[PDB]
Amino acid sequence: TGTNSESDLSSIQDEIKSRLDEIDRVSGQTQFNGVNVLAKNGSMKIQVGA
Amino acid sequence: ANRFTSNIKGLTQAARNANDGISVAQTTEGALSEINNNLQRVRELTVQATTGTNSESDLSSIQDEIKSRLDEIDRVSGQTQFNGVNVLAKNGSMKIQVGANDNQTITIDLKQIDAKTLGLDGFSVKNTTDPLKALDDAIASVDKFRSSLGAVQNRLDSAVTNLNNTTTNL
Amino acid sequence: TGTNSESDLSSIQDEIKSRLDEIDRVSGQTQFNGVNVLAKNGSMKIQVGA
Amino acid sequence: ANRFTSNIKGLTQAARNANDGISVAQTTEGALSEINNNLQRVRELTVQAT
Amino acid sequence: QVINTNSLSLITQNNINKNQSALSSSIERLSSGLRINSAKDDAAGQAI
Amino acid sequence: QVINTNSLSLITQNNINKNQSALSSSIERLSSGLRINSAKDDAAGQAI
Amino acid sequence: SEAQSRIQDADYATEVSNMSKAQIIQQAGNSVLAKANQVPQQVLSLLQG
Amino acid sequence: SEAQSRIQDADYATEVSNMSKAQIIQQAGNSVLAKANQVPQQVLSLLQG
Amino acid sequence: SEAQSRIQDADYATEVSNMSKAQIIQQAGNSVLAKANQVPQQVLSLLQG
Repeated sequence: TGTNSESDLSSIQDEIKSRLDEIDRVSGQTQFNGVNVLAKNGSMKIQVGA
Repeated sequence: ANRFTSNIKGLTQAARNANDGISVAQTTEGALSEINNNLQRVRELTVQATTGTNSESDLSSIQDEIKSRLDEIDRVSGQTQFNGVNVLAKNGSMKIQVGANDNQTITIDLKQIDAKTLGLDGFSVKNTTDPLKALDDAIASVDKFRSSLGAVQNRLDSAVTNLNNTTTNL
Repeated sequence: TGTNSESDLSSIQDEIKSRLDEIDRVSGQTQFNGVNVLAKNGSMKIQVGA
Repeated sequence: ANRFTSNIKGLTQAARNANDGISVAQTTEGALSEINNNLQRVRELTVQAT
Repeated sequence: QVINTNSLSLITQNNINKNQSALSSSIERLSSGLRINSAKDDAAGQAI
Repeated sequence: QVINTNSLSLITQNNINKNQSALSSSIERLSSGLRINSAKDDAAGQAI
Repeated sequence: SEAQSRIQDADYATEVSNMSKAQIIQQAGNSVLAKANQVPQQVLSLLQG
Repeated sequence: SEAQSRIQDADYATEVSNMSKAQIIQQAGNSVLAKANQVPQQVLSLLQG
Repeated sequence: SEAQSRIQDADYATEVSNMSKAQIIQQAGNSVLAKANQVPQQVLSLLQG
């Protein structure tokens, strides 16, 4: 928006960068049974037969 | 539903944004109204001054009053700022985000209104040819800007109403 | 009306043009579920049967 | 909003200040009016004396 | 029976918001005494 | 519905303040009997 | 001056009528809003039994 | 001043509606929590015979 | 005397408006306080069952 001054844009960018860093954190940190699921392209194979 | 929620939040934020443009236009219009009053008084002064009855000292006093009001016009032009933006100090434009996507802007126009941009630079009635014509020209040139501001205000209000209805429906 | 001067007509036309632009903008930008309903002649088919 | 509140308070205080200048001008004008009356009477006296 | 959305309340608020403008304009006109208080009103009548 | 700001009341007060000056000037002129009661009125007429 | 009055001045009767109508509309809308917010209470009865 | 009002101030209609909705949600959640805690009782019936 | 009045005397319109607004704010705050004290009752329902 054109009404916002430079300091307002600075504050908005600060908050946005904080949330983007939070997104990256949550992506990197989540770990199930020693597996970082949202950190690398991969695949799991579930044995559902005898 | 995810896309719908995104649209709801965007449209609400857009309506909030449009309110800001409405406020900007209102403030600028108030300043313009004061400038118009000063110009009207100056025109009355010139009508009184362009008479053979007046002596030289009377013309000097009239010129003193006219110059004081012209300096008041220039000061009101220069000093009036909104959110750290001197609206009446430079030709420019504002782009009001009134939509959820990108490039959804309603353009507000701001014209530098002062003595230099009105032809009243050095306006004197003592020792200016055709003073009344120039004064009327300045009055009409500020009236045009006022009309443009009013049109922008009406457009923004209609936009706010439409966004409210669309947000409710979505 | 004959009483209006040229400047009055100019101001009225300014407002009229602004409102017409608003109409065009509302038409173009009104989008539902990634579909611009009021931007192109078309038809939707609603499945109301088994 | 913080900046807006600052501007509001500043403008109110500025109007309060301007009232004082109006008062000063009024007082000086009254004194000058009395001086003018005295000067007029002095002129009449000189006309009578010459 | 939805309790995550109260659409009727939204409609009522929209109607109230629509009504607000008429009340504001009427009170402004009564206070000032002039029908044209801003360029948004007419502005052709205002220029005249 | 805002109860922290009463914009309409501010407009009404502004209009009343605008009106006050005309009443004051009219009463002053009626009491004194002279149209030019101060330099702010004309002061060219006052000098004359 | 009379023409300017016929252009810019307002008719007090019409303004008074419009203001009264607006006040009535506002109070009616407020009451209807109260009723609308009171409507969803039946779900509590549903859960309670 | 009116711009600052249009920026920082709140609209009481929306706030009242949201408050009522939140209260209803809280009560409903409490009832569902009570039901959820009553769910595991069937194991006692299983053990009883 | 006029100069002193312009400094020390009050403007009754502004004072009356501020008084009315303050009274409205006080009554609103009283209502919100009553509702806030009413809020914690849900724990009683939690404990009851």
